[PDB]
This record gives sequence, structure tokens and C-alpha cells, in this order.
Amino acid sequence: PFLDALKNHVGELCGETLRLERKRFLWQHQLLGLLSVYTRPSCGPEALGHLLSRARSPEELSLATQLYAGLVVSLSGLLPLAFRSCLARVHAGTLQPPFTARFLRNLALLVGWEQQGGEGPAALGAHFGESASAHLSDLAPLLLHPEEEVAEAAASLLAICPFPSEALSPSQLLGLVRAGVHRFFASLRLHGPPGVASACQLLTRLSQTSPAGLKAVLQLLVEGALHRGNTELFGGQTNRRHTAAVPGPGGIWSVFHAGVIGRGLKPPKFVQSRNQQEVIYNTQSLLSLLVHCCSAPGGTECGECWGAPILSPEAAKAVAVTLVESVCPDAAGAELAWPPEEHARATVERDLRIGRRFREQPLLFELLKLVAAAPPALCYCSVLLRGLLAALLGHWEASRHPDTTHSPWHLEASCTLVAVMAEGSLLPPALGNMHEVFSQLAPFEVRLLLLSVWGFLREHGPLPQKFIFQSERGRFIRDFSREGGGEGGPHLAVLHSVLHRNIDRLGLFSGRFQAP
Amino acid sequence: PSMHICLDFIPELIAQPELEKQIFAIQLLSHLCIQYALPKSLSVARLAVNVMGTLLTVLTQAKRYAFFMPTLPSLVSFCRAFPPLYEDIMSLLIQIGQVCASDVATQTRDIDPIITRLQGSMDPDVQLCHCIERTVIEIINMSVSGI
Amino acid sequence: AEMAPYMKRLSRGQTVEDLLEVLSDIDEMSRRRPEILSFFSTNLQRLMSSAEECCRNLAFSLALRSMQNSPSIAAAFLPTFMYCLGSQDFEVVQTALRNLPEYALLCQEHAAVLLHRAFLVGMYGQMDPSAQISEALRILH
Amino acid sequence: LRSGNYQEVIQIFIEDNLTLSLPVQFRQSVLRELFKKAQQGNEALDEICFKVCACNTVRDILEGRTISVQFNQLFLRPNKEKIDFLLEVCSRSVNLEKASESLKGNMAAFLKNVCLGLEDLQYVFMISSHELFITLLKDEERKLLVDQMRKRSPRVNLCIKPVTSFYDIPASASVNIGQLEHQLILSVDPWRIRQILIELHGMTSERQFWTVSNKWEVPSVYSGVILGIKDNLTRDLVYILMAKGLHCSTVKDFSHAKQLFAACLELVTEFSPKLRQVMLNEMLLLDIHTHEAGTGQAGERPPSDLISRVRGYLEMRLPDIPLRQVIAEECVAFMLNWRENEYLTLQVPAFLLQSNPYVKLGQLLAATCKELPGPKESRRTAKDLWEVVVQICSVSSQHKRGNDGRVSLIKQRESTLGIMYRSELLSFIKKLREPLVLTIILSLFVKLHNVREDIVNDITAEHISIWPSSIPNLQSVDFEAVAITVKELVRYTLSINPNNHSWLIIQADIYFATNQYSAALHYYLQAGAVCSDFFNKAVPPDVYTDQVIKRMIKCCSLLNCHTQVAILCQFLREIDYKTAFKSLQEQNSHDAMDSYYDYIWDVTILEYLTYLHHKRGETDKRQIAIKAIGQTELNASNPEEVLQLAAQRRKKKFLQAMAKLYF
Repeated sequence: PFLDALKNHVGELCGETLRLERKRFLWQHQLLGLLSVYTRPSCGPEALGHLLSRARSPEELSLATQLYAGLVVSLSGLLPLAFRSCLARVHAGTLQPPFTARFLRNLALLVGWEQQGGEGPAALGAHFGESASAHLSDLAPLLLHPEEEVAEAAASLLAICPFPSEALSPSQLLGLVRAGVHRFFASLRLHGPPGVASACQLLTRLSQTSPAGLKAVLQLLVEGALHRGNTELFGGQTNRRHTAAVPGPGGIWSVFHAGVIGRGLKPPKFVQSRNQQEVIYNTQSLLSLLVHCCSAPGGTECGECWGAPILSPEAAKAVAVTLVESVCPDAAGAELAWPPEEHARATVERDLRIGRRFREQPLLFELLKLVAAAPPALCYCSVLLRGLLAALLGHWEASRHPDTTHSPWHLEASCTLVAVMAEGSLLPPALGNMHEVFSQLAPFEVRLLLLSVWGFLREHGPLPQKFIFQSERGRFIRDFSREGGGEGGPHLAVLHSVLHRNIDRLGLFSGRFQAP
Repeated sequence: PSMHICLDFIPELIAQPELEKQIFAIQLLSHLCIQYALPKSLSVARLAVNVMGTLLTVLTQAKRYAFFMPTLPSLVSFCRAFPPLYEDIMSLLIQIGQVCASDVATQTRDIDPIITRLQGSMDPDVQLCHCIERTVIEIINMSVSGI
Repeated sequence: AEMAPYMKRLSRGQTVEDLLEVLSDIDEMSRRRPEILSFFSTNLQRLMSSAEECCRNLAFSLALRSMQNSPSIAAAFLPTFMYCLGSQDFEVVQTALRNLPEYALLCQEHAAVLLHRAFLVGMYGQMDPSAQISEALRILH
Repeated sequence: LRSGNYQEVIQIFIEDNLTLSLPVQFRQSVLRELFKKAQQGNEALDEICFKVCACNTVRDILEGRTISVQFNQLFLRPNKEKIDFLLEVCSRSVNLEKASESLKGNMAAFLKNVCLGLEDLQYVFMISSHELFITLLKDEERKLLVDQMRKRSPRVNLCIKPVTSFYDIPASASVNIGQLEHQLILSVDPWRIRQILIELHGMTSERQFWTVSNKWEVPSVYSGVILGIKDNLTRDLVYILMAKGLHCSTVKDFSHAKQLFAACLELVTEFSPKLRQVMLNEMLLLDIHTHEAGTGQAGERPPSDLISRVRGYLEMRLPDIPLRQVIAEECVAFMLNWRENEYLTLQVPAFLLQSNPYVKLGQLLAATCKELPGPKESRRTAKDLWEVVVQICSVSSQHKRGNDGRVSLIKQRESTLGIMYRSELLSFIKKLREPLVLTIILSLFVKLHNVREDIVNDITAEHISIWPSSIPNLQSVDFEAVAITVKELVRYTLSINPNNHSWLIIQADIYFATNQYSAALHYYLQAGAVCSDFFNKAVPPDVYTDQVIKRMIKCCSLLNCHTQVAILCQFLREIDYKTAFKSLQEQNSHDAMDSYYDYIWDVTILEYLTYLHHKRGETDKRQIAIKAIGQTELNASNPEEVLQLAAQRRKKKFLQAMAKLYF
């Protein structure tokens, strides 16, 4: 009768034990263990769940471990039952947000302790991570929990929670990745760089599971980063009164005006000037996450300690394709071979919208640099570059100013375009040097120069071929001078003619090009 | 006290093309039904729900938001007035809820309310879904405490 | 004491045939003195999320009989029932949706959360709980 | 650069980090050229490239522009040397006296976030200890960041041993015995168990003490032999050892179970050979369990020594030792899962092989699976498997003497003529994890299900349909039990690995037959997303055959999504405009009828849509349809190079959104 009577008060006994008396807690721990061994359901999951729910310190966690050690020799499979019961209760109205956050962080400590060490977990074989992998699915919504503490605890737990024998089902992977990206952006919104480490680690650990996982992670992440929301974080964007004064001041006559054209006086005229600073750092955080995801670990430790790991051409491919679809879903000019210059005339409108999107969102330049890191991805990212070049060409023509620096942003955009192409290796280094001199040039000079660039690239169409793989280094190489045309030749002649006509202020720079 | 007459011409009012006029008509009918509970009032409240169902089919999303956000809180009033006119209310509410949910996925979102299933200035559709959730909470509460 | 073997059979059960036998027998002597079922409260829960139509139907029948006898046990089945609704097998959820009105009726306290969760599941997963919700709320008046 | 004094170049760069004379674009181009040199194969320049990149990054941070990706790539795995060089570069780059608060905060924040990026606590400590870092960052922020990094420390000590509240030397023999037996139960070491039990026997009478923890269990088959020992001490020791080790095996604690069972082995060796032979059977079972679990499901190669042991043990069967069906079936499953087709029926074909049905069925399965590579249309082993399974599932008595209803098999589990019962073969299969045999048996079972089990002829897709069509004793078989078992096996194989489009299609067809349309679409989308990387590539039609897409049309139409049905229509080789129009006609849409007009990419269906909207008087959507048609991307007159790309892109977008919606 005593055991059966205390069955209804098992939980309060756990609370008394957690109160950490002198020896009453030991006595109640023993009582709980014996009662659990006694009753047929064994109330083991219930006692363990309550203990963890009100657990907040390592001594209580150790009490829980001691109870598990005492019970495991007698019973089996307590962890699945406890996890199911506790998670179901959390989903139900019970387990107040502090309690559930405490439980999640205690579980995080348990899984971390099991992952580390060689004696404690070895003696106590529980496999918290293995059991939790069975419930990875229902943990994902806890990431979007309205309560910041709950979200933090869940993210920390899943940052190290392992995965089942099979990697994961596609639906579960999609749920996890979507939750992770949303959590990542919310964390950037609230905490900033310091607070996103857990989510970044989660995304990384689930990225290298399967290639489809890499594709999904990159696609969702970049698309979200470019979404209307969360983009200012990176780049930035009655009758009473009417009759209280009326009647044309005449009263016995009509009113002056004959109507209104609409609402009138669009009020806002509002500018985005939140802060230039630390947007760089947020972009750096996102860029680091992308670098981690795309860069295959390799493990070879290239060089002694200097050789950086090479980036995945497949990851760069995915980023390029998703960026293309995000910016311009158009595919009319998808022929990777560059059409002639006149063809841009029909495509101006699309070119202009692409240019506007770029001017609005500077982050695209950094993504372009990331893609340039990989050799072959640019060949796929061909339409964006064509559009940007068409926009810059069109704009430069309608420049009446004798100086080029008068239009600030366009100059920087042109310089970045040329430098990115050079780094992407679709240009010889001679033309890569090109971007240095744009500042000290008349507009038509730069326009003809970029026309020459267009001609050269038209001759040398960027294609996946000619990117020769190297066994020594995974980075694919495009060997110049083997394409027949080789160097700029006729186009380098135009470049030389320009610099030689403008020796007035370009003499110092002329020493770069030398003889190609 | 001499405003009950509106139940005469509200049927004529709803027929007007202007979405503004229709939104106003339903809102007015909400409070009239609470204050007066008469067979005519119910015979018009039914037509209100039928018209909302019709406009659900015939309205693009840009106006669907502008026409459903400020009129949905009207439905709890109908439920308060008329327990008989209840299953139709719930059918329309679930229909609009899942049509909005389906529209949500079409274009990437930053909150993705789908995962909220197991539970500022946001996008219109997210606002609409949150509105429907609030209305369902409210109708459940009013039915629980309505005796 | 006389029931001692039955919960042991259930706990040590892992096969559909044996579990179905034990459940059928349990129903047989539940028909007389159904109050004995109070010792199976835990037994029915973890079986509730199974993947067999017959087992789940028996679990529902026993749970609702136990509730009809002892209404004070709703909180015990609340979390497991909520988990059944939340599960994504599209079978347990369907059955729980079918038998939602009776459980909410016997609860009278947490209908606020029950019907909310049912409606959310209906909205996002393409199932129409309109009929069940309408019946439950009409009965609640 | 012409000469090769890259060290002088680096010095000039660090001096420019203060002078600010050089062009930043010049620096960037120089860095690109040096990295080209490094790519050419000059590894010595790698560290030089790193140093110049660090100089460029620090220079840029002064102005506050974005950080180059290449710096992070090089910074993926920093060493002490890299961090020290960066610190020293910063030290020269900034002079505290002639520096503004803006620049000071810039460097402070940059170093703060670099540390946030760091992982190694040693690097954290050194970067914090750098004198410039200390000067720039106030101690409060420094300590806050230090606490933040060290908050990633799981260094918590947990007590593993259970607490023993009983105090030693109680001055009472009864409570002393109680504490001693409590320690015995808690103990796991066989030697300590022996010591405790022998002490108990010594300080008590000759009373059996194995009945001290009722939780302990012993199979009734071996109970007689285990307790049939004259010496109470030895029988209790062996009983407790075997019971505890079996419990450990059940809990999957092979580490301690091995120790306990090995200790029991030596004790039993002095006793009769029968007991030690049973204990060797326990060795074989525990070894199989440890191999399957501890080495993991990814065990690359079994040592095959225990495989030879199992081979001999099965083939010998000489003595009257009580053998367990668990052991027999587990080892047969082990060999089958490891593909020991060499040990086919030819080996030990008749010696007790027919007596034990497990080995018989396993060898037949091996023969029939190796029969598939053979192109000969013999399928004799397949026919044998078909006959044995159909007889197993068939009711022994067609006239149903036991009961009028056909529930004997479902409840009484009798009238089950065959080598196994349905439950027995279910246990056997769940012990399997070999994809090939598993999929072959699933094909057999789904065939048995689909052969005239009901009115509907929704034949489920299957890869190798070689089983006989003829079905003798069709009345005897139970389509209901067939459905239950096939669903169970599908649930088991999905648990094995969801990444199997072949099983996903089967599961989805099962749900479609059951009219669980939501689940059907859910799993079909999972199948497509497994076959292709979440639709980033073109879906192979071999999986999304026209039959599957037709199933999708039916599911969607019954699910009341009459625009999604139209979108799906295009996926066929020939578009079913009849069903497209018949679906668009009705007014009961539930699928955001307007927003989806973007994805539809066939001009004719949009023409139908425009006509319908104009006729029914819905201008707000008529205009959307007109715009969609007017879009230039699609014109039905392009050279089709662009049309196919556009259709592919729209398919990707639609299927991606559709997958997001469900699950």
C-alpha cells in the first residue's frame, strides 16, 4: 500500500530529492528507484522526466545519472520512453517554458558528456544521442518556438545531437534545414554574430550528410538571405477637419479647385540609414557559414599549415544556379556562348532590372566573389554577368561629364566586375589588370574598353570544358595560350592604344601591362 | 435603437461591386446580429457567409488580404449570435485557412508558418494566417464560455 | 492480483497477434466491471501510437470507456492524445480526429487546446475536421 | 615582384597599412596575381599569399569594407603561427597614440568577431592575452567574451555508481544480508558477484539465493539444466551470471555481458559438457549481437572466424543440446545478410536442414536471389518461395471448421500450414537488413497482395515481376493478413533506409489504394526528392512514369486542388487537356488558384483559363492570365532550346514549392 499510495506522489518526491537535503535526498533517491522497480509501468520515464524538468545543476544531473545506473540493470529501454513522454508533454500545455528550456539544456549537457569522455559514458551505456536521433523530427519545431530560451536550448542540443544509422529521410532533412535557416536569421536579428554559432554548427553538421542536403542548405540559405525581409540587415533598401476650414473663404460661392488626382503627397519619402557598421560583420558571418558548407573538409591538410582547402565546384554550381533563379528567372539568353553586342539592345530591359537589383543589394557582389573562388561556377553564372555588363555599357554612354568619378557607384561596379572576372580566370591577367585604371579615364574610354572585353570574351566563350582538372590540386585550371587566340592580341592592342593616348596621367600605371 | 432597419437593405448593400462597401456591410451585420437575433437577421447572416465563400473563389491575393483581414473578426460575432449557423462558419474558416496556407509556400518566406502547426510588419499572407488562428482561438473561447 | 498476468503480457508484447488477443480478452472482461481498466492506463497510452487499425480502435474504445467510468482521468490521456494528433503517419491522426468529439466532451477543460490543435492540423495538413469540430462545439453549446 | 623579394613586398605592404599611399585595387590585383602564382604550383608562395592577404584584410578593416572570402578560406584552420602573424601585423598597423576612436573600435570589433569565429580555447586565450587586444578591449568585454567561448565546455563530472544508503557494519545479520544482496544485484563484475555470493552462502545456511531479485529471468528450456547442479553455491553463481549477462545483452551492454559470460564459461567448464556447450551457444549469440551492433550496421567486413564457427555449429547439430530457435534464426539471418551465397543449398542439404525450417527458407532465399542475375527464365526457386509463402498464408481448412468467419488466422494464428507462421516469418524478416533480398521478398508479397485481392485493380509498381500468376487455393489465402504483413514490411524497410525510391513508390501506392491521398502525395514527393537532389536536376521518368503522374492527377483531383492538377498535367508526354479542363471547370478550388498561374507554362491551358475567367466574369484574374500569356519567355515559336529550359525551370520551382507545402 505504501508504494501504491506514493505512486500518485512520485513527482513531488522527485522535487524533494532535488531540494538536496542532507541525506533525505539520498533516501528519497533510493525510494524512487525501488518504487520504479516495483510498479509494472515502473514510472521510470516519469521520474526521470520530472527530475530533468526541474534539473538545473550538475549535482542534480548526476543524481539522475545515478538513478539511471541503478535502474538499467533491472529494466531496459528507459530513454526512448522518457524522451517520448517528455516531448509529448512539452508539446502539450504542460512543461512551462522555463521547465522545458531547463530540460532541453540538461539533455544537451547529457549528450555532450556522453560524446566526450571515455570512462563515464563507457561505464554507463545510455546512448542519449542515439535515442534522440529517433526523435530528431519533432525537435525541429522547438527551434521556431516563440520563446528565445527554448529556441536557444533546442539549437544547442541539435548542434551536437547525432543522426541515426541512416543519414535522414528527405522530409525530415527539409524540416530541419528550414528550421535551421529560420533560426539562423532570427539569431542574427536578435543577438548578432556572437549568438549564431550553434545554428551555424547545426547547419554545417547536417550539410555534409548527403549532396542533396548540401544543395538544400545552400539554396534555402541564399534565397532567404536575399528575401525582402532580413535584407536590410545586409544591404539596405477626417471630415471634421475638412469642414473645420472650407468653402473657398467665400461661403456664398463655389470652391476653387475642381478636384484631386488621388491620395496626394505620397508621405513617406523615407530613407534607410540604420547603420553602415557591423553589417560588414553580419555579412562576414554569413560568408563564413557558406565557406564552411561549400568547402569539402578534405582532411589532407594541404601544405604544412598554409594550403587552404579547395572549395567544392558542385557547391559553387548550386550557389550559381540558385542565385540566377533568385535574381533573374529569365532564361532567354541562357546560351552560355556570349551573343554579339547588338543583341543586348533587345535585352536592355532585363539588363536594367538586374542592374537595379544589384544596386539595391550589395551582398550579391560578395556571393559573386565566393563563386569566383571556384573556377567552373562562373560558366554557369554567365547571364548575370552579361546583364551587368550590358547595364554598365548602356549607362556609360549617357555620361556627359568629362570625368568618370562623377558617377560613383557605377565606377565601383565596373571595377568589381572586371576584377571578379579576372579572379574567375575568364580573362588573362593582362586584362585582369584592366580594372586598376578605370578611375582616371573619360567615360567613352571605359565604354570602348568594356566593348573590347566583350569582344574578347565572345571569342573565348566560357564553357565547362577547358577547365582542366589537376591531380596535384583539385582546382580546375584553364590554360591560356592554348585557345588559339591566347592573349588579347587585337584587344590588348586597343588597351595599349588607350593607355598610350592617356600617358598624361597613366605613365606610372603603364609599367604593369609590360609586354603580354 | 432605430437602426434595426438596416437588415432590410444589407442584402442590397452587399451586391455593390465596391470591396469597401462589402467589407463594411459584413462588419455592420456582425453587430446587428449580436444586438438583435431575429429570423430575418439569420436569413441574412447565412447570405453573408455564402458571399464570403464566393469572394474566396473570386478574388486575387492582393485584394484577398485587404478584404479578409478586416472582416474575419466578424465571424465570431455570427457564431455568438447563431449556434445553428456554425458548421458553415467552420467549413469556410478551414477552407480559407488552408487556401492561404497553400499560397504561402508558393514564394519563399522568412517565418514559414507551416512549422507553427505544432504549436510586426510581416508578409500579407503570414498576417492573414495569424489572423485566422486568432479568430479560431476566439471562436473556441466564445463557444466554451457561451453556455 | 487476478489481473497480474495481463499487464505483463501487454508490457512483454511486441507482436500484433498476441497484442490483439490480449486486447480482445481485456475487452471481454471489461464489459463486466469496466473499472478494472484503471490499471491499464499506462498500457493503453504507449500502444495508442501503434500502426495497426484494430489495435488503435481497441485502444480508443478502452480509453473512452475508462473515461466514461472515471471522468477525472482526462489529464492522464491528454499528452498522449496530443502526441497522437501531432504524429505524421496520417493514420493515428485520422483515427484521433474521428474520435475527437467524445474525448473533448469528457474533458470539458482543455477543449481550448484540443480544438485549436485539431484545427491547425486540418489547416496545414489537407484534412477537413469541419464536421468533427462542429459536432464537438455544438455539444459543448 | 619582378625579382622575388616577396618579404620586402610584405614589409612594404605592412608599412602601407599605415601610410595608406598604395591603391587598394592595386593591392587586390597583386594578391590575385600571387595566388595565380601559387596555383601554378609554387607552394613556397602559399604562406606569402596568406601574409599579403592578412595585410590587405587589416588595411581594409581600417576603412570598414567587406571581408574577402579568400581570407576566410585561408583562415578555415588557423595555426599558432598564422594568428601570431596577424596579431603582429595589427600591432604595426595601428599606433595607439595617433589613432582615432573609430579605428580603435574597428580593430577591437574585428578581433572580437575573429575570436568568435575561433574554436580552439588555446587560440582564444592567446588572442585575448595579446597586449594590443587587452589595450583596445576593456576588461569587462574581454571577460564577457572569454566566458562566452568557455560556455561551450561540457566539462561536467557525473556520478555513475549507484548510491548505497545502507551503512557498513550494521551489527545485524539480517540487514547485513539485505545490503549484501543489494550490492550483488547492483554488481556487474562476475568476480565480485562470485565473492558476494560465496560470502552470502558462507554466512548463511545452504539456502538458494538466486531467488533474491524476481526481475532476473532464465529461459525455461535451460532452467532445468542450470538448476540441476548439486552444489547450491555453483548453481546460484551460474544462474546469476547467465541471467545478468542475458539482461545485459537485451540492453545491448555487450561490454559487460562478455565479461560475465566469459567468467561463467570457465566455471561451467569443470562441470558437465552439456552446460558449457549451451554456454558456447550463448557465446555464438552474443558474438553475433556484438558484431551487428557494436561494430555498427556499417561493418565493412566480418572477420569470418565466427562465420565459420556458425557454419560448423549449424552443420554439426550432433548432440541433444537444447537449441534455441532464436539462435538458429539469428545466425541464418546473419549469413544471409552477409551474402554467404557460397553456403547455398548444396552444403549440408539434407542433414536436419529440412528439420529446421529457418535454414531451409534462408537457403531457398539465397538460391532464388542468386537466380535473378541468371537471365534464364527458370525462376524455379522463385516458384518454390511463392508456393511456401502462399501455403503459409493460406488457411489450412478451407471449410473453416474452427469458426465460420475467416478470422482464425488473424486471431487463433492456427490453420497456418507451412514451415513458419506469419509472425515467425515476420520475426525472421525483421532480423534482416539486406536491401536485395528484402526488396525481392517485398516484391513477392506485393504481388501476392495485388493478385485479385479486391475489386480495385490499382496494381502497385514493382521492379521484378517474376512470380507465378496462377493462384491455387485462392480462397484459402487471407488478403487481409497479406495487407497487414506487407504494410509492416514496408514500414520496416523504410526504417532501414528511407533513401530508397523503389520502396517509397510501393508505400505510396499502398496508401493510394487505402485512399490516404495526403500520405500518397507526401511519399510520392519524397520519392521524387530522393531520386533527384530536391529537384535541382531533372527527374528521371523511370520513377515518375506516366502511371505515377496519373495517380497524382487522381489524388489531387480527389484532394480538391484543381489548379495543382492542371500544373501536373504538363508532366506527361502528352498533355491531358480533357482532364485539365474538367478539373479547372469546378468552382471548389482549395489551392490558391491565382498564385499558381506563374508556374503553368503551356499556352493552350492559359487560353482556356482566360476564356473561363472572362466568361464567368472575373477580371482580376483574367488580367493575371493575360499577363502570364504575354510573358515573352514562352511563345510556342522559339527554337525550343529556350522552351525546354523554361519548362524545366518552372517544373523545378513548382515541385520545390509543392514539396515545401506537404511535410
